[PDB]
Amino acid sequence: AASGSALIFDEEMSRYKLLWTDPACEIEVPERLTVSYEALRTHGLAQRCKAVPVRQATEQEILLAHSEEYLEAVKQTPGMNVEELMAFSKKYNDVYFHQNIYHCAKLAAGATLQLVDSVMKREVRNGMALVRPPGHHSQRSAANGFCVFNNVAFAALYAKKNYNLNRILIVDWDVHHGQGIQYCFEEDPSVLYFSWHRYEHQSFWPNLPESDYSSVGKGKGSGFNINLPWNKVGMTNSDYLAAFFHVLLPVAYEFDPELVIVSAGFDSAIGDPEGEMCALPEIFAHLTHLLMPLAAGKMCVVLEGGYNLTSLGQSVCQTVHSLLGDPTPRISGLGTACDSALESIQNVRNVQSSYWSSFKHLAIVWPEPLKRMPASVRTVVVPPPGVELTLPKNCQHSDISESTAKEVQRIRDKHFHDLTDQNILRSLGNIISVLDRMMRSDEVCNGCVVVSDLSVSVQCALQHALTEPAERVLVVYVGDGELPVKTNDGKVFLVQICTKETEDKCVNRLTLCLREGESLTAGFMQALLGLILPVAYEFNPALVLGIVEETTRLMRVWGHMTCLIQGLARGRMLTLLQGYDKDLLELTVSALSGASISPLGRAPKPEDVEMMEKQRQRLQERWGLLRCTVSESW
Ligand SMILES: [N][C][C][C][N][C][C][C][C][C][B+]([O])([O])[O]
Ligand SMILES: [K+]
Ligand SMILES: [K+]
Ligand SMILES: [Zn+2]
Repeated sequence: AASGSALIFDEEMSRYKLLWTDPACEIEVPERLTVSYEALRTHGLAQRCKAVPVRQATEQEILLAHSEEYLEAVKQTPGMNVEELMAFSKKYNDVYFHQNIYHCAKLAAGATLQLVDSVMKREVRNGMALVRPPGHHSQRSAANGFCVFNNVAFAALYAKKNYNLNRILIVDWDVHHGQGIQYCFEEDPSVLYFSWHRYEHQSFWPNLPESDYSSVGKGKGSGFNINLPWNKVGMTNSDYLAAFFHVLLPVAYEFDPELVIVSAGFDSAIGDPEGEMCALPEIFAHLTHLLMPLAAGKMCVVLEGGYNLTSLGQSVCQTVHSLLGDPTPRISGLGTACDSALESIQNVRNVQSSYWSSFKHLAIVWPEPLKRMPASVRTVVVPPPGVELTLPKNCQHSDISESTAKEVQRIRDKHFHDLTDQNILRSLGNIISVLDRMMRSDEVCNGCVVVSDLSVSVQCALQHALTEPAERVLVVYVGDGELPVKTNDGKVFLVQICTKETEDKCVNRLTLCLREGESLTAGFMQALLGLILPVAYEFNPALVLGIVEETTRLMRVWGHMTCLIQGLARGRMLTLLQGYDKDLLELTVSALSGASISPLGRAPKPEDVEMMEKQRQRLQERWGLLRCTVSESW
């Protein structure tokens, strides 16, 4: 029922700045705020987001994560001259104070709480706050690393108290370690904290042993703190997505959070002087997109770092774009993570194996991003004739025109001479016309068509896709038969989920024979996050073809599959379901349209996880993004 996204911002938070020479804080400028908000307005994104006003965080809220002694000291900074602010700032590590910074710090915190209440009251689906100062270095009795009050720490504690939540996920993709957040929830198993960060074997600020992968949390909350230390600069999109597919997402989906909060620092993006990483601004479109199936989309993005003003504006727009549900950009050039990334991926999964099921079995210029825009109508639905269905506001039906109708006639005489059934012939007329509207017309994004004959339906859908043209087509098929899909020219990759064990010799095919049982859904999510998504992302298809046979435990997982796989091919996925299932049809259309996805809530069987790692053994040499260990030098 929730809909819309909140952009919380105020130009007042850009009215404090550094007043003395200090190279350790020159980069933290108020223009960070003004540049990103105007980039949002230039690209029409701010106008599409509900503008919730900012608040001052009350004293009682500040005390949720900070001591009275520290709050009292900061409260005295508006009365200091610059000499007294200099002396106050040198008592902390890499942070300056301003006559207005206490004022803005309360606003940055209140803005985060305004976002939390807007999302938890269902007044919006999600949102982002553009705050300054940052927060994730702030500690209970200390300002640290440009941070005065831990904004993200407030949101989790605030959401814990006023909405009695049991599970909150904090994802810190800033290039720095959010040690303030880790310290505050170290023993809290209700707030699962994840942060990747430039570590460089503890030689990069803040130079803490606790920033390493060793720190899994303390006491009752052990295994609820996950650090992924980057030990080399120049991390790429492949490293960031390997981090998601093989660490964060497996843990995040077993945790099943009731709310997601993102410490969104964009100093991890290309060209940032502080992070010195190499991920493109488009990567945050996918980091955002891959998280939105969690907690029914309840996601609050809070700004932290990001200092290259061009790199910063581009990354902000890519995040709000995916927040609004716009199609994701195709990511080209994906491959294996570097050896150093694979080394830290390896170590985190090993130490976390005591706590998380998906691991237990182990025991400077760049191009400007292409324009992103929602389709005129996102999803087109073709139910059987005479079946009227209630459809969301961005979903239509079908009206085959003369030229499309002649194409099915040409196809019939060539490959289907005996095909006389006029019901199949209408399905092929729709398949072509919606594919025509998805690929070339750009007015439609995706679509879903109910079919009668599976064999004929797949050929026309796939063959008409390749000549339109579609450089690559990923085919995801839930069924047991064989399909008219040739997988040798490197143009097609086939994912098959079946009930019969089968051997695969082609390295462009991935068959998963998952054991039938209660285990089915937990094992499917592991193969989705750890095998299907990494391969599909490296493949970079131009189109996704979903096929479901009539012979039903797909209901639980098919929604997240449809939502997550829409990160590929700019979200242009056409689904063919054999036979009419009102619930199944309404589920895919709901997921294809960009609606909220209902959550899941065990652990899989070793018979299945072994089948999956053998698939990984068989394919990771070709598809390096599958790798979760360092390759062995011969
Ligand atoms: N170029 C010199 C900066 C060095 N001082 C530490 C940076 C703290 C980072 C804060 B944040 O990016 O997490 O917001
Ligand atoms: K981080
Ligand atoms: K924790
Ligand atoms: Zn940072």
